[PDB]
Amino acid sequence: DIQMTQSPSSLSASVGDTVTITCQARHAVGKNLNWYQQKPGRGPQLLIYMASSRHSGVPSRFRGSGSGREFTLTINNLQPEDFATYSCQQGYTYPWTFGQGTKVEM
Amino acid sequence: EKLWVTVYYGVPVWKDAETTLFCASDAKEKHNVWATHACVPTDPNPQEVVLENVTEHFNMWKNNMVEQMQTDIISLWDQSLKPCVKLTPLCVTLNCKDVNAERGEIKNCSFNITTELRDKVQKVYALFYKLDVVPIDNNNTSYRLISCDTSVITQACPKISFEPIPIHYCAPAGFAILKCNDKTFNGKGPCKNVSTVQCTHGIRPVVSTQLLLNGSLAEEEVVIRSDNFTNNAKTIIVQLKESVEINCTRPNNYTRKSIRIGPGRAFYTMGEIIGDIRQAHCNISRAKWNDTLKQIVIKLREQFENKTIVFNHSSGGDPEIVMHSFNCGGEFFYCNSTQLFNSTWNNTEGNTITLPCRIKQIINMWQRVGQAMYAPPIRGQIRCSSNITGLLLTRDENGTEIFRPGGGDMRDNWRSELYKYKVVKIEPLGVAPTRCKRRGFLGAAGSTMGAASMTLTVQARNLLSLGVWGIKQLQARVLAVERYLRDQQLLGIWGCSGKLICTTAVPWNASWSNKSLDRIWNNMTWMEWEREIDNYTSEIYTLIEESQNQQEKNEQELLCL
Amino acid sequence: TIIVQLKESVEINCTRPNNYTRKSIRIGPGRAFYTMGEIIGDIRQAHCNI
Amino acid sequence: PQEVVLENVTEHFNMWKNNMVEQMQTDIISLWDQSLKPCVKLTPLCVTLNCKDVNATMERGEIKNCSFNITTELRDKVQKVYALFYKLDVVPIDNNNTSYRLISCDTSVITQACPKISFEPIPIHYCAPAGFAILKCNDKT
Amino acid sequence: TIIVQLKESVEINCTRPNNYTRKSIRIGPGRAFYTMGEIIGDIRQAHCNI
Amino acid sequence: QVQLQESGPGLVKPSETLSLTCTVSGGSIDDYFWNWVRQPPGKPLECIGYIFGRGGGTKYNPSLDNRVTISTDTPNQFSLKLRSVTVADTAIYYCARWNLYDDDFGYNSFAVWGRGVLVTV
Ligand SMILES: *[C@@H]1O[C@H](CO)[C@@H](O[C@@H]2O[C@H](CO)[C@@H](O)[C@H](O)[C@H]2NC(C)=O)[C@H](O)[C@H]1NC(C)=O
Ligand SMILES: *[C@@H]1O[C@H](CO)[C@@H](O[C@@H]2O[C@H](CO)[C@@H](O)[C@H](O)[C@H]2NC(C)=O)[C@H](O)[C@H]1NC(C)=O
Ligand SMILES: *[C@@H]1O[C@H](CO)[C@@H](O[C@@H]2O[C@H](CO)[C@@H](O)[C@H](O)[C@H]2NC(C)=O)[C@H](O)[C@H]1NC(C)=O
Ligand SMILES: *[C@@H]1O[C@H](CO)[C@@H](O)[C@H](O)[C@H]1NC(C)=O
Ligand SMILES: *[C@@H]1O[C@H](CO)[C@@H](O)[C@H](O)[C@H]1NC(C)=O
Ligand SMILES: *[C@@H]1O[C@H](CO)[C@@H](O)[C@H](O)[C@H]1NC(C)=O
Ligand SMILES: *[C@@H]1O[C@H](CO)[C@@H](O)[C@H](O)[C@H]1NC(C)=O
Ligand SMILES: *[C@@H]1O[C@H](CO)[C@@H](O)[C@H](O)[C@H]1NC(C)=O
Ligand SMILES: *[C@@H]1O[C@H](CO)[C@@H](O)[C@H](O)[C@H]1NC(C)=O
Ligand SMILES: *[C@@H]1O[C@H](CO)[C@@H](O)[C@H](O)[C@H]1NC(C)=O
Ligand SMILES: *[C@@H]1O[C@H](CO)[C@@H](O)[C@H](O)[C@H]1NC(C)=O
Ligand SMILES: *[C@@H]1O[C@H](CO)[C@@H](O)[C@H](O)[C@H]1NC(C)=O
Ligand SMILES: *[C@@H]1O[C@H](CO)[C@@H](O)[C@H](O)[C@H]1NC(C)=O
Ligand SMILES: *[C@@H]1O[C@H](CO)[C@@H](O)[C@H](O)[C@H]1NC(C)=O
Ligand SMILES: *[C@@H]1O[C@H](CO)[C@@H](O)[C@H](O)[C@H]1NC(C)=O
Ligand SMILES: *[C@@H]1O[C@H](CO)[C@@H](O)[C@H](O)[C@H]1NC(C)=O
Ligand SMILES: *[C@@H]1O[C@H](CO)[C@@H](O)[C@H](O)[C@H]1NC(C)=O
Ligand SMILES: *[C@@H]1O[C@H](CO)[C@@H](O)[C@H](O)[C@H]1NC(C)=O
Ligand SMILES: *[C@@H]1O[C@H](CO)[C@@H](O)[C@H](O)[C@H]1NC(C)=O
Ligand SMILES: *[C@@H]1O[C@H](CO)[C@@H](O)[C@H](O)[C@H]1NC(C)=O
Repeated sequence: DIQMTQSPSSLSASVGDTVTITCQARHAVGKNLNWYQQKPGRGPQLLIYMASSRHSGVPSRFRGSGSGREFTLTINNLQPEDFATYSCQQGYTYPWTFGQGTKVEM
Repeated sequence: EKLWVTVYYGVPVWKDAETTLFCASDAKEKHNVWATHACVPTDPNPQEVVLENVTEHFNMWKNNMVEQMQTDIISLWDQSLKPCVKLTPLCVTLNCKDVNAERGEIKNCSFNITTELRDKVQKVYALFYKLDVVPIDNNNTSYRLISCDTSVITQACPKISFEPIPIHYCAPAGFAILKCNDKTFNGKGPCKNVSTVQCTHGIRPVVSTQLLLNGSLAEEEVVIRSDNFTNNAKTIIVQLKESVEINCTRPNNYTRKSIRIGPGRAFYTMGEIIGDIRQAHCNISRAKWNDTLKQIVIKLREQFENKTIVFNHSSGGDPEIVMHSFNCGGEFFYCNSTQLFNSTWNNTEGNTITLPCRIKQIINMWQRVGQAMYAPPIRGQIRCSSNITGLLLTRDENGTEIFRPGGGDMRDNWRSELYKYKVVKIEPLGVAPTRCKRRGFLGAAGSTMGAASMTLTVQARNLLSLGVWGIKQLQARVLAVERYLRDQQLLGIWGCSGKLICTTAVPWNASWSNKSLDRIWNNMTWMEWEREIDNYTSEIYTLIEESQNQQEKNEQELLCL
Repeated sequence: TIIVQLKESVEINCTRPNNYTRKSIRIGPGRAFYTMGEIIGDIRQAHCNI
Repeated sequence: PQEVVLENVTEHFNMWKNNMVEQMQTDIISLWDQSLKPCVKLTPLCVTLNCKDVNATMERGEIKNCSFNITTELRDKVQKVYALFYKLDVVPIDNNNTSYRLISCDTSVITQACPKISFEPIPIHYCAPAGFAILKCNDKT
Repeated sequence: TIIVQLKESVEINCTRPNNYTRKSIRIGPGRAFYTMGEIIGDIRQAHCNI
Repeated sequence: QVQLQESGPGLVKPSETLSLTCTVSGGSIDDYFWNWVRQPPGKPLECIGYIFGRGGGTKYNPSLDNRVTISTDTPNQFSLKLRSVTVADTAIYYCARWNLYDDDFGYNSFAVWGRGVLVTV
């Protein structure tokens, strides 16, 4: 399979700051990357699909972009509802491997 | 003391910029996938003025030319396959049996084609490679094409050739290409020997993974280039001094049958086996590869300190990603490049490495999904004669560094070549103090203010002035004309109807630059001066416009009465 | 045609009450026909109130 | 915005000869076609539709349980599928039997609007090229 | 070819004396296929008079 | 408003068959891949498998030595069968909807996820 890694494994942030999460693929995946949000007691929610398109109803603040094996998710104007575990997933080859996950702390 | 603003048009100054370049093909038709017609004929002799005293900062890893090449090659690939047959009525359930001999790699598949005649159902037999055929049931004989259920499969026209041709990229009017002429250049950093070229050297757009085939070689030593060298997961492009040789052969002889799809459209497929079923055994001279690995691990020990370096094969997985992939002869190879990276260096059998390879016809190129290309088979043996030109290495903990054959999207196959070239936007307008009142292109760019102010003529003369490529070229030319008229209107509103050098008589304040004329018209390049007065450019420009033309115009209006 | 522009606007509220579900039927390789599914609830009519 | 009241000028306006209206018509048609171009064509769907009625300000006869035979991803295999259609999108055929078709598919290449495309109106400003201008009439009546 | 241009214009008048009906057909899944129907009148030859 | 609910036993001993059922509320099953995925504690999410539509082609994560079978039971319920379950298989199992079409939001992504059920061993 294609191994996916992301950085940092965890970071702390306050309300209003900008957060950047880098997802790195072991092999090129074109633009076929998705960004998911996970909260306790709730299933994962889709934030970004095809590495730059926001899903319907996602807040505008979430910005994600990249290509090849390199992608970055930038969350501007951090809100109290946006503290959650963010993960990146590929889409090229099956199984579509996920990633370790970055927990955003207060 | 009594200094006045003077406007100079044609200044050798530039800033980093991103634009679309014109593709040029060697003068030397074949319907080659990257269309010759789109690209203009190359100039018979290129001009390479050897800019002296100019030390520009280059960076391969932030270079819009590479992304522009990726977009252009994708567009040309799609356009070349646009009018070819689309294999829509071939998703039919295939009754497949193993070919009686490799074992199981080629499958004898029967299927019912329902042509556009619509009064017959023709049972036909064809051979398909195992990689393109997937089960659809617990029945061991029922299969389908691998990617025809989630994609539209476009058959490549057999008349399209995939032979690499050198492609140049040439600057449009208003821009320039600065080439780094150093010999040990590390990709990212200052370049001590810079020239200006109208077009780049011949670039073969060879498509391959884990390894760069054909192209230019290093002049001094094996060059290892990476952006950071420690973050990991950043392609470590390796350029070599001496080229190893990948002789590759597909022994099997095949016959190509055609099956009608519609009036004037045919599916080209594999008829039957002629001769024995052998395997594609790519042969690399072990001794030469030994030498190359030595000349690479030495440099890697130099860069990563004296650690043990282990060359491992890529991580296991599907063949397309893991295995190297040629573009030779019109048949897509996938070769198990494991024997080449199976060594621990630290600090005997055979003399030739035989890499087995599998041929695949249904492919997904440019890491895209939902689109797929079918390459029709070639009659006869295919005998490649390629040249090892470069490697792509990626890193993965007892003091040992693990390097694997990796890579990325095809952009990294061109950063290995377009590492000595940068695109720069030229802004010919500048201002300087004077005492008055009312070589080749950029050859004096590194010269002082004095004696560069005498060559504005050539820079001013040579700076300015169908289909998808057509629309992009039209937008580019219109933008260039816009820029030119921007400069001309700025000169007109400054009362410089037609004067490369036009004195203004506006007073030279001492809050802009306090330096005297001797220290302003010598001891500095135009670059340092333009940077110096950058903040005041708007203010100065305003003063050249408002304070004079208006007043001079009113005065002349009041002179005839 | 006679075009009448008014001093003040008239509010119009339109409701489609009937609750709907979307079913997707594949047409071809990656082409979907997005269409009606099961109807949830009773079958009332869509009305505009002025 | 840059607006400049022109004093002492009185100008004759005539909307019924206003080329901007036709230009906006061309703009809207071209936008509609551009938006619908990269979307699904429903040509493979236009088949003999054997459709019954749905039993429930109640409706009567408007929604129809409409079935048809479609090809799956294997081409040769056929599958029977159903969907609900309004009365207006369906046309009877073969006199008074239950066979129907889709209105206008006898002569038009029925295109599906992509669900991700929004039809929400957004204000559009029209701006003239430099060297031209737009005169606005400010008389209240 | 010896192209010939004429001083005066000769007159050619041509008609087909048939009455027909456009019989739309629907052979497959797709837009309908138009074709001829029935000869309402008799079968007569189309002629060009000089 | 498509919602997915997993159900099944919360404790299965080693080596029997683990059986889970995902029920689709709101809408009936349609032509999107329906996928079983899991998250073991301390591990990334791992795809288990998928089935297309109401009975049809399937695919399964190759690195499970064919221990997994997925099938559709009811027009709004599908199920996961995982044989020879071991202690390493403890995880939170999710059922998800994977889109095939680029004309809708969430192309090639798990647009719809269920709540998820924790299965231990
Ligand atoms: C700087 O680069 C220039 C251009 O590449 C070099 O000039 C070339 O030198 C070679 C030496 O064999 C000549 O054959 C070429 O004709 C020269 N080219 C041009 C355009 O003049 C120059 O040698 C380099 N200087 C250094 C490294 O000091
Ligand atoms: C692929 O299979 C077909 C049918 O299974 C083979 O076609 C037969 O080939 C034999 C060879 O002796 C002929 O005698 C028969 O007349 C052929 N049958 C038909 C129906 O055409 C074909 O040879 C197979 N190809 C390979 C390479 O094994
Ligand atoms: C539309 O008609 C279809 C049959 O063409 C109905 O589908 C049946 O629905 C019932 C509901 O209880 C199921 O039990 C059956 O298994 C379905 N049969 C099929 C698909 O062959 C559908 O219910 C009808 N819809 C409406 C709104 O009346
Ligand atoms: C269609 O293919 C099937 C495969 O089982 C075969 O039995 C049948 O004869 C074929 N039909 C025709 C008309 O060739
Ligand atoms: C290289 O990556 C490391 C990762 O920790 C980072 O700290 C460092 O700043 C990077 N260096 C450069 C020159 O980008
Ligand atoms: C293909 O034909 C050539 C004819 O010269 C022959 O040398 C070669 O061996 C054939 N291939 C095989 C696999 O027999
Ligand atoms: C590759 O090496 C094998 C070793 O047996 C030999 O048979 C074969 O002819 C070689 N091929 C080429 C193209 O040199
Ligand atoms: C590769 O082919 C060339 C053709 O000229 C030949 O000279 C050379 O010996 C071959 N290399 C190997 C390693 O067999
Ligand atoms: C890396 O190479 C070592 C031997 O040097 C081997 O034991 C190990 O399995 C390799 N790792 C892989 C292929 O992941
Ligand atoms: C390459 O060959 C080696 C031989 O040991 C094998 O283990 C490996 O799986 C092969 N690689 C691929 C990608 O098939
Ligand atoms: C790698 O080298 C070792 C030691 O020589 C050998 O046993 C092993 O077979 C090699 N790997 C392959 C794939 O040939
Ligand atoms: C060079 O290749 C030989 C066989 O030709 C092999 O024994 C040797 O180990 C290789 N060299 C090094 C430095 O590993
Ligand atoms: C490949 O290398 C050989 C080495 O002699 C050289 O003659 C030949 O020109 C090279 N081919 C290309 C395409 O660079
Ligand atoms: C010439 O420029 C250099 C670079 O800034 C500076 O050190 C030097 O003093 C300048 N000369 C004079 C006379 O100011
Ligand atoms: C000009 O602006 C730049 C913006 O970065 C600033 O650093 C610099 O100090 C300014 N220089 C002046 C006002 O001389
Ligand atoms: C619209 O008018 C009807 C009249 O019967 C009423 O029942 C309904 O509540 C009204 N709807 C709204 C949204 O006001
Ligand atoms: C077409 O659908 C009708 C539904 O009434 C059914 O009777 C018939 O068998 C279907 N035909 C095919 C070829 O599936
Ligand atoms: C041709 O037939 C049509 C049929 O509707 C009829 O109305 C019409 O009068 C006929 N024309 C002539 C010239 O006979
Ligand atoms: C052509 O000439 C014939 C001679 O019989 C006559 O009957 C017919 O009406 C003429 N047609 C026209 C269109 O004048
Ligand atoms: C429409 O159906 C959904 C199904 O979840 C439900 O939540 C909603 O309340 C329904 N509408 C009304 C008006 O009750």
